[PDB]
Amino acid sequence: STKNGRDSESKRLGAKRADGQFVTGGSILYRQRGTKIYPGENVGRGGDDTLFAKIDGVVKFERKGRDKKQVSVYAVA
Amino acid sequence: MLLPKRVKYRRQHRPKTTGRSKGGNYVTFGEFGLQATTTSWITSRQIESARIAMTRYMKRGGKVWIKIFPHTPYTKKPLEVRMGAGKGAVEGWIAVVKPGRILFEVAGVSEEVAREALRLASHKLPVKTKFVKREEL
Amino acid sequence: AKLQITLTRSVIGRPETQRKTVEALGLKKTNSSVVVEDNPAIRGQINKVKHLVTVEEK
Amino acid sequence: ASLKSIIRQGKQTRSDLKQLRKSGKVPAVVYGYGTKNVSVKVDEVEFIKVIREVGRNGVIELGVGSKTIKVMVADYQFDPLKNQITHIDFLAIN
RNA sequence: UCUGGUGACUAUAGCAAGGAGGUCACACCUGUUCCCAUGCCGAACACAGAAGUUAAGCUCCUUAGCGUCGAUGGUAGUCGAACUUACGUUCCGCUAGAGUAGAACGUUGCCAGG
RNA sequence: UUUGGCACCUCGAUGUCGGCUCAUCGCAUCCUGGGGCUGUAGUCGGUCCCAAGGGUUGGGCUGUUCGCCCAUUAAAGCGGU
RNA sequence: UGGGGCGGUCGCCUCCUAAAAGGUAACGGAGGCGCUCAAAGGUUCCCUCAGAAUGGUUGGAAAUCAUUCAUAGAGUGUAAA
RNA sequence: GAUUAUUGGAGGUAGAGCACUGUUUGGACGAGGGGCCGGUUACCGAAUUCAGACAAACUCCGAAUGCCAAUUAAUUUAACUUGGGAGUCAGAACAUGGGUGAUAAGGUCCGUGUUCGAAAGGGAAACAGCCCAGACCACCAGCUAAGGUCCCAAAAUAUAUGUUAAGUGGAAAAGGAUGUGGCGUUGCCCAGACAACUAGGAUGUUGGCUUAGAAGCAGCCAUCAUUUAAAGAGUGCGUAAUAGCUCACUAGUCGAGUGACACUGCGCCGAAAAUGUACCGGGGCUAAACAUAUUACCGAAGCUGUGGAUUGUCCUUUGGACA
Repeated sequence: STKNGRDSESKRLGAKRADGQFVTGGSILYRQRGTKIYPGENVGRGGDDTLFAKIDGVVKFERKGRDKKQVSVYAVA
Repeated sequence: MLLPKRVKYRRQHRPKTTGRSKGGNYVTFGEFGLQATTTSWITSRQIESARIAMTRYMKRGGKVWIKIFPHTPYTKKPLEVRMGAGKGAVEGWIAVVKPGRILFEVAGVSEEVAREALRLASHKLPVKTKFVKREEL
Repeated sequence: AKLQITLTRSVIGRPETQRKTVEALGLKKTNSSVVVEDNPAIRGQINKVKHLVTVEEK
Repeated sequence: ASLKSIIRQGKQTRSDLKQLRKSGKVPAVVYGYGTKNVSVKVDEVEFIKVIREVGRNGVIELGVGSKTIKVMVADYQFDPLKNQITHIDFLAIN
């Protein structure tokens, strides 16, 4: 017999909005464990480490230092 | 009889055989060497047989290096039984070699002796081989 | 400036990406043709699907 | 120690490179102070003879078009499976 | 336009070594009366001073020594196509990593003194 | 030609093993035939090569396929259908 | 359920398989959960690795104590990421 | 909505690499046990270092492509919302990326494409899944695709240049050999090469351990001058030991070509199964095979030409223009 037939339901992690598109003021941007991506301007961080927009604007992924990344939102319209 | 003292995972995917040698394509320790020309697995008994046949012809003379180690285990079901009730038990240990790979090096002995000893070794192996020296130029 | 494209090989046995590129170029049946002005976009479509078409300046 | 070289023109493709290697030629570069970086071709047999006569770490006054350059070998890509050389980098010591 | 304070740049900015400097600044410095404080201690923090020093930190200069960045050319791998079934070949395009040449011993915004 | 692995035809049916009768094919040759070598003196034997024309026993104990034994034989061949 | 049976398993979480978005199967390969905490929660202040030698009462050689590198190899209630 | 161009972004695969984790081969270095009196000597395990290797559950790095989306621009024609009606939930092969299995299966399980399913036609001898290509209907019209042009059986016994001599073509491998072509590198010579004739084969010397004696030979040699144009304390046949003539040398004749390496293309052997030649489809082929080019022709229900149904989208000529 065997004892290896288990696995968990895959969670739909990763990017949910792209660099350059307009979003509304509560939209999810990146779901992950921990902080692969940090939050930037007008971007929040939830209890599930989820990233969301505070306001309506276009989303920009950018670097933070040498080895880190963040998202930001800017209200140009 | 060569094998590792321990492995994290006992059951592994069988390796890949397409391509050329990632490394180990030049003699570094000795004067002469046996380079591979085709691709196959070597099963840790073939190495022993070749080493013995190459040692006794040199008669406790020069020095021999084995540039290959079987890190990878392969499985086998003992009796031909139904398919698919889990993966089988470890049966042996293998190294994969691709064209360019040096298998054995020798030093401290004459060229003709090296050639004959490596010929005797090559006849114990599942892969085509070729005698080579140190690279210059 | 102007290019005459002509579909020489069929579109069957081929992938849907190539099929849709051939459709976007305005070709329906084999040995059917079309005339269009030269742009790098048209050139990209042609370079994608060149094994199926023949092109001439006109 | 008086090698020749022919300058490669722009955009050598895979096919022409391997045709050049089927012939007795080999691609090379020349860089260093005194000149800018140039891509050339060299005869493998003549290069081997020069190396045999001068040594691995030796100087060569090779000809590039109109002029000549004193130069040392930096590195060389070699194919051990068919024992031929496939690329050579030249460094201008001046 | 020298220093300092405070911000922006992926360390090309760091680390290491060598050599010079000071009451306009910076600092080690003296002590625990008071504020305050050390799961013991004025070591640290905090407080009151300016006797003394450039030694250390800090600033300037020098070195590519370690670390960092890093082309060109070439290669591997690969999209597409055509041969084909070879542990593959050919044509077209993208062109890596590693290594080499080399770069660099920081650039710059605001403010007050000087 | 085995024991198996797969599950492609057949479950509105494709007869299971031995034995009898009757055969037919292959050769990877049991006998007979022709040869080389031999640690073949001769008598012989061993091994290898060529070769498929013909031939290749009767009984005891076995359901027994298989196997052991008794007496012969130039030999008591291995397989497929 | 690579016929069925015996055997094993049946929900949830984490890796690999999984082919650089997401998703993706097998009686494929590895492991865990069926809680715990009134501080191991909130806030405000402060603080910072082991290991290594160095070297010394003790000395397990190493427990404690002391200088310096260490780049998270420390540690993070509980598996892995 | 779709495709492409130009831009921006998420991501950790192929590949590489060893900076973490683990696996590993040699080598050094010096410390702890140790072999000993608390110690030397060797040997162990560890650390630090030098150079080399490995990884689905390692990553200092890192593509191609695919994915998301843009003031987005160019070509195309879908897309979405609501509702009425369904059927389906046994899938198969091929190619490619993978697990499993045995780098077995016309095997099995996923993923990416195509075809069949539900697709006739031409080719692959016949052959659902392979190659070409999607049948509205007539025609004793034409151009091509894949595959082909000796006869079966439409079209080149075409041109040009080579390779092969096995019927390879028209069944495999480890290995073994010359049988020929090609590409280099390199050495051999009228001071005559490479065979082959004969002319010399030695001796102080088996000297020494002298071994069953052995004086080319239980097996270790001590392997020295050289009669000489030229030979060895004997290349070598040998050998109970000798008998050894030359393959250790050369004037002599031979009077002209000659070998090593690599690399390479074709071929040969290895190659045995059962009703009857028995995979070239058959005849038969030394080109009618293979390779490289070129030019013609053939070849489908593909495209074109001519005529005719039917219907749709536009003009609104509902003509039936285009499809």
